[PDB]
Amino acid sequence: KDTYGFSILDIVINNPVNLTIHFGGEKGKRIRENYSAMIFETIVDGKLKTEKIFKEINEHSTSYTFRSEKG
Amino acid sequence: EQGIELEHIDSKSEFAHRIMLTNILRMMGCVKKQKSARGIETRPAQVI
Amino acid sequence: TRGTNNIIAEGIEKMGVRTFSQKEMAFNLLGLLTPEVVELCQKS
Repeated sequence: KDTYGFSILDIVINNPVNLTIHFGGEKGKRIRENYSAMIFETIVDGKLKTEKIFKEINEHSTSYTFRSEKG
Repeated sequence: EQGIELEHIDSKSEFAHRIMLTNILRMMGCVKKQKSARGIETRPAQVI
Repeated sequence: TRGTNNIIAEGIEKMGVRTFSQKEMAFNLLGLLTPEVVELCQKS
């Protein structure tokens, strides 16, 4: 809850079709930076190809949304 | 409300005051309970 | 704001004050919903 803005108990308790995080107030913004620092590094021939895991989350994003047709 | 001065304030104005203040408070209060009852701490509603 | 007592609108304006059409106030209000002033609200 306090670092990614979701409840793993909820997800487990009632399988949600979708789930949006909201980067609300001062705490909302704290959360989204933790999303923004998700890095996927890729050492390719000496070179370190790093990318944001969450492409879209940026300084102007108001929310992100996880999706799944099943749950 | 028009043509109602101090000594004319009555049924209409009291009702009007209810729509234009007390129930607005009640309305903000209501959405507060909903959000809160759902742990919605990062999605404020802006009230103009 | 003038819309569907505007007869004195031109006169009040004759003093360097602005009166507004409804499309104008609406634009003004809508401007408070822009991301920029929205976050401002969230701070205080």
